[PDB]
Amino acid sequence: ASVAAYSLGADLTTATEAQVVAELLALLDVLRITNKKSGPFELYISPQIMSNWQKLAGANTNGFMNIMAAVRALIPEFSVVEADSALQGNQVLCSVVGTR
Amino acid sequence: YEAMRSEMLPALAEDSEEIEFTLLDDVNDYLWNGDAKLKVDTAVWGGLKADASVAAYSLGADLTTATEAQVVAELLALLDVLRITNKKSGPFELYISPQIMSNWQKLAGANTNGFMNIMAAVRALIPEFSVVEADSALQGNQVLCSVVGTRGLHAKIGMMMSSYQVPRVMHNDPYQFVKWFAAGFQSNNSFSGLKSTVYGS
Amino acid sequence: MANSKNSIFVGGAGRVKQTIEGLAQSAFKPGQLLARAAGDAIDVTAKASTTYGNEFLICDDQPQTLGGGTDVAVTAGDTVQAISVLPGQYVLLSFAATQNVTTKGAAVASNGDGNFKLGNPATEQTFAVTEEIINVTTAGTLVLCRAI
Amino acid sequence: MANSKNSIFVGGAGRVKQTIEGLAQSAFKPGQLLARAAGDAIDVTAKASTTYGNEFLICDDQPQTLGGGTDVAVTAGDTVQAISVLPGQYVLLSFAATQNVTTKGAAVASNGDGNFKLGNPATEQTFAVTEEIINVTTAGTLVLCRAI
Amino acid sequence: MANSKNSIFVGGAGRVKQTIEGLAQSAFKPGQLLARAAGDAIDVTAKASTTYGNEFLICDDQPQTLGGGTDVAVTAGDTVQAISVLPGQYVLLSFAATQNVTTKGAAVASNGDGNFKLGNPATEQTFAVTEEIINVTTAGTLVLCRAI
Amino acid sequence: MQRVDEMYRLVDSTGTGEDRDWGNQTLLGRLLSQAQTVSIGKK
Repeated sequence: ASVAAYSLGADLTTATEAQVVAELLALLDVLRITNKKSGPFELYISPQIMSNWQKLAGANTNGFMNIMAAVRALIPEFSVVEADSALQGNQVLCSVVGTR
Repeated sequence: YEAMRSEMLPALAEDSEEIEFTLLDDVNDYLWNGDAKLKVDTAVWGGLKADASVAAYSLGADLTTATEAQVVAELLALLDVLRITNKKSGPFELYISPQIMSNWQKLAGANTNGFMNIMAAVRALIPEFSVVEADSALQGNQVLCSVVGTRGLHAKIGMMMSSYQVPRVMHNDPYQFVKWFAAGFQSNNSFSGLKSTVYGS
Repeated sequence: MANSKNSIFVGGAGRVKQTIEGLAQSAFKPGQLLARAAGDAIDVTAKASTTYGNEFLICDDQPQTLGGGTDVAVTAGDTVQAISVLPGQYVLLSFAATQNVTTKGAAVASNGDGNFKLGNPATEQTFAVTEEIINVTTAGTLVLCRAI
Repeated sequence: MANSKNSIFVGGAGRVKQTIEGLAQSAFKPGQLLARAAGDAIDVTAKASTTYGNEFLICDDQPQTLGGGTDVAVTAGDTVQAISVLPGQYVLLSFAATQNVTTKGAAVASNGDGNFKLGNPATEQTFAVTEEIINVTTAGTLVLCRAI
Repeated sequence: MANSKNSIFVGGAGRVKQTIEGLAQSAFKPGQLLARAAGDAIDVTAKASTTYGNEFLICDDQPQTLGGGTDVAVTAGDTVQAISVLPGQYVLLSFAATQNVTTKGAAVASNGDGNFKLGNPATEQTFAVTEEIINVTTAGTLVLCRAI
Repeated sequence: MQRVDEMYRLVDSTGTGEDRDWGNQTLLGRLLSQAQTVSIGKK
């Protein structure tokens, strides 16, 4: 009951490169808007998700870019984006670390 | 308070900074909703969303669910109640609901040179907007565009925010402190009725 | 005139007044009985004389820098600065016509028109107590009274 | 006696009293109910017990440098320094005979002779509220009461 | 909530309160009407609504360093710090259910259960006067009122 | 230095405060920084 529960709408294992950032900001806005917290938030993802985020983006044709490298340039308040094996499937977790 | 001088718990500096915040949030509510109490001759204020000195413009498309194309098609129809039917000029300034600054950070879909968001697309196509920011007083589908400065929306401070302590006479007089403040707001007009602020829906 | 009556709150040199702001509805004269209504507007009372529980709320004179005196009526539809009277203060009331004040200490009731009168203190609410021996004949004269 | 009763106004360490001067008509004792009359003279009230609208006006003890105490009667035909009691102060009243004060907080009415009594607060004006549990038998004893 | 209601005595920046200590008999909530009884104990009033002469005695919130707030009930059989209300102060009362406050300035009577209500000021003692336009439905809500 | 019925715990209070909002007073922070100061009494 000390953890904010937020239900995802789109499956992050089969979605494109546009529905990821459109449903990653809807997760971060349960910390900036309806809970008033600040500071550099962090994101931890299942390895089955991060393997999906290495495909070709498609929405950028100037070279070849990853969906992983899409969210690094769009949302820079994510200080550390890495993976964790404790999640299996379509589930993520974003929070603050430190004494606050 | 003599006991909490022994536990060293502050309990005053944690309340001198909790009125000084709350003072500047019922000044802010007077600007955004207005009071019908305070009228001298005809100088009511009414609020930034109900005044007769503020141009009312109804939005057609919901800016929380629309695409990228319907945003700029219905943001220029808001700005043209300041350049066309009200003849105002100068750098305009726009203030954004927090749900709308969310949706203006998604993927563009039009650019393919790299990755860019909607907020960097609006700030490069319509260079009249000098400053785009957010403001928590807009909760849903509502925006506001206007001019700031002495020619537009401006404020006049009567007395700056000051604080003092009611002095203690006896030995058991309770501790008391008072903070007070005085200022007023006005949006610029002209004699036919040409306004300088637009409140969206 | 040795008894200058150009301030409606003359009640001691250390006692400050309690002010109730609000909007106007009519153009009343300072020193009359008021009653707050719906919204945030004040006007004359227009209640019965034999009704208790009313608050001692008189109309203060307006500021000097707004065209205010002890005989200048207020402007309608604006902010009227009033006075709630604590027990133990002297204030200048405004009596009705055809009544003489003989003894210092009679009971001061309230007439239905917004003025005061000397009534029997058994069927009406006693607001104040007389403090000046004068005889009035024109309705709207200022008589000193202590609010206890 | 741990409760020394040699000052009729004992009502706080920061509250000053309100004084009503005037002339005498009789020789009353300090702590009795007064009523101002025609001219500028004060005496005992001699009104009915069931009459409202009376002002709380008790007789202060005279100064020490004029032969004044809490039992020395005043000299007739002179300046009697009295006290108008604001609500929220403690004063030493003077009760009548054959009544005991059991609970702190009963209603204090006014007898017709210038003394006080415990009456039913439905047909008489309530002046004060008891603040001391004692039993009196001789008319003219000082009992502490709060004026609210 | 712009109207924070976490202190039961909000009545000016220069007016101090008058405190009546005493013992408890029950566990009442702060902001209810009290009445002192035999011995030196305080509890809820439980008198009739149509009885005059009662003292304005409400229950102050307990200190912060004893587990006290505006909703924490008092502990029975202990020292309850209360408030005697002078006329001309604002205090947070506690109303009963199913009554709406429309106009600033209505009469505040006393219900028999220790809460307050809007009654007709012709058969009950008027304690205070409303100062906030809200509608209450649950018994035990704090409404700002001026004690005159 | 503590009641022995309650020794299992520790107290490290220090408040830590409360933070306001996203975009709380952005407009009013710009108006009150460009404001003209007049004398008090001028209503």
